[PDB]
Amino acid sequence: XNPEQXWG
Amino acid sequence: AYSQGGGKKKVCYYYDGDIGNYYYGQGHPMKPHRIRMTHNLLLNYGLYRKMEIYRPHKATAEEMTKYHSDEYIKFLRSIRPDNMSEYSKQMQRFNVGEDCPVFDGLFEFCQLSTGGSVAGAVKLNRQQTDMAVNWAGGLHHAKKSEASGFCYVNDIVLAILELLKYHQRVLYIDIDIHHGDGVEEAFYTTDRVMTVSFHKYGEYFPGTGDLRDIGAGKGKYYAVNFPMRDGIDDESYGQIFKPIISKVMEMYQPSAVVLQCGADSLSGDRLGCFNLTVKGHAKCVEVVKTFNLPLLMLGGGGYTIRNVARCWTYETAVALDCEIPNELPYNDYFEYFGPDFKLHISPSNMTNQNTPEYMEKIKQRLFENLRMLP
Ligand code: NA
Ligand code: NA
Ligand SMILES: [Zn+2]
Repeated sequence: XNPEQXWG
Repeated sequence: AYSQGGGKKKVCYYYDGDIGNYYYGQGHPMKPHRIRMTHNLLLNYGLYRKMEIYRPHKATAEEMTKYHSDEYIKFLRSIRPDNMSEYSKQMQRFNVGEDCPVFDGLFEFCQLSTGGSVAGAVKLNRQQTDMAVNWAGGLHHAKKSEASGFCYVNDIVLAILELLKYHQRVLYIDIDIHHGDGVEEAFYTTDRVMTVSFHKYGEYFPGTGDLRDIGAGKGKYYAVNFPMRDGIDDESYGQIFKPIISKVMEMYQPSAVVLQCGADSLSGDRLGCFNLTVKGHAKCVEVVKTFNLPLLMLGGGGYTIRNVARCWTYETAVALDCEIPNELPYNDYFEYFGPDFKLHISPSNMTNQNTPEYMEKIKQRLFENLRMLP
């Protein structure tokens, strides 16, 4: 859920 | 026998002064400091005079293993930044080390977040309060044997398991912008817990929550998902929240309610793409409040922390039926609330991609499934 990092 | 369901409700509020010191890491959007900002703000509003404030206990590994696996809880008990190298395999197995990092006091933070939710459930079970509030709770993404979406231990599932000792049917409502997958997954095959989640859906974490997901087995038609698009506002949200919850209350008739009040559905959230104001967000609390059922209010998402403090402060006042002025009182974090220093926020100019016909169409399909209840 974090757009700045990963796929979350 | 003269009761009519109204009146001011008894509110018990759970907060540990150590919760604000836990730190997810540099640049991580989840900031437990928002809970301390919330507490300090409502203290300066004087809301401590209208409710009972409790410090929750640190929930034990035995309490957490009522849902979570022994191995996963044992890992959370043991993992520390100074021994991460030796746990490189188990970190990937339990989805820890990226979105859900290892930080100092991780297990203690889980104990405090979970302790408030289970203590509030016990208080409600003992019929010693109308509402229990744990803004450190609401970590709805945690799975039985893995962390997810900044959540490690699912305080909601544990609190609902506590409520199920004395309540036949428990209703869970999730207004976090993300789908409450961890709660829905835990109770997907039982009709004793009905989960209702409103969330942005489509190229968005966690990728679940399709409206065609309605439960399985005895739990079929006891999972309700309202998928939404970017930029929903107060009017669109309010036009479908009350009618859907009203129909759920009529068909399901629960004896206890758990409301996850995730604040990342507010306008301007660092991770969210909704356009709700604090008043529009808080109207959900008022609607659930009216049905006069034992209610556990939890926190959750929220990553523009000044708006998170505004939202959970106002919704505590709503639970207390206390009108508080728009002018923010002075507090330990006054500078966070510039340049206006007001309690309420205004929406953005973003486009509401949820057309009124879309909202009515989704609502009508959910009413079909709600007709399938006995
Ligand atoms: Na949600
Ligand atoms: Na269910
Ligand atoms: Zn969220």
